[PDB]
Amino acid sequence: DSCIQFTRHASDVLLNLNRLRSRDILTDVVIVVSREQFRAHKTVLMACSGLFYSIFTDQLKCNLSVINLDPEINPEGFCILLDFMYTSRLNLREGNIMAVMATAMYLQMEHVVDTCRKFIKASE
Amino acid sequence: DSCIQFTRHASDVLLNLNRLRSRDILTDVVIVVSREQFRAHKTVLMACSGLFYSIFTDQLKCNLSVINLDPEINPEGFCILLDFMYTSRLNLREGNIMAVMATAMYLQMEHVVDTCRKFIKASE
Amino acid sequence: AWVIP
Amino acid sequence: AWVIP
Ligand SMILES: Cn1c(=O)n(C)c2cc(Nc3ncccc3C#N)ccc21
Ligand SMILES: Cn1c(=O)n(C)c2cc(Nc3ncccc3C#N)ccc21
Repeated sequence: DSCIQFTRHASDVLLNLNRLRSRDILTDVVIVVSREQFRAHKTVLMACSGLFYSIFTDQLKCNLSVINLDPEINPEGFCILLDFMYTSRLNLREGNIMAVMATAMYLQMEHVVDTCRKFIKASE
Repeated sequence: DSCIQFTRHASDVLLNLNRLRSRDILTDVVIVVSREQFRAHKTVLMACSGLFYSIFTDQLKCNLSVINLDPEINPEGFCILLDFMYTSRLNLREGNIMAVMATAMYLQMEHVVDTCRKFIKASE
Repeated sequence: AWVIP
Repeated sequence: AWVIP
């Protein structure tokens, strides 16, 4: 059931979590990507990525405040995906699609990998 | 903007955060309401409530792992609102609307107070 | 907004 | 799902 639903609720929650990230409020992890640092909320990362879900459900790794990703990872690709996690918007361009796809495969972001493969197949 | 958007992203993030709450994964606060305890994620509470936003942006209160609410607050009303925070769905019924509205006013959940006032005005 | 889910 | 925002 006898529920009502607020259509904009989930997107408003995301917008507010992105504002907390922008102001560095309650961020609890630093992700390091080829010497560049990105602050974030562990719960948002886990909710969006198979890799972060595996890391932060691990009894040892859940205690870490700094996570280093493989240095071959493209930090612009990571930044594009982190923005997607917090906004639902993916800035996919001809010049970044290969890097974004590789990063999404590494992060285990299935829907993102799916859309990249579709855009690449349409280009060929 | 040159973005694409994943329609279900924000609701999938909420569904996953609700699954973390159900499994007690990375919950970082206990809310106590008339001797009943509710575990949650501070960031989700802040994103949904003016009261929790004020508490967890305070330099002293942000360190607390237990928050006691006014004991006059109805814990069923709180539980209904916590479920709304994590699902966008509000279980509003004739038998709980007055308690839900009072709790939403206390929590500073403006859109919820708005819909309660509308349903009450339609009933009179 | 409010709708029927 | 993927759409134009
Ligand atoms: C493979 N993969 C993927 O594409 N996304 C978007 C994923 C998200 C999560 N996480 C969760 N799944 C179930 C319950 C809770 C969470 C959280 N937080 C794990 C794997 C994912
Ligand atoms: C009065 N009120 C209300 O109805 N909702 C749903 C509210 C949410 C928040 N929170 C935020 N606002 C701006 C930036 C970040 C956050 C977070 N987290 C504060 C007051 C609210």
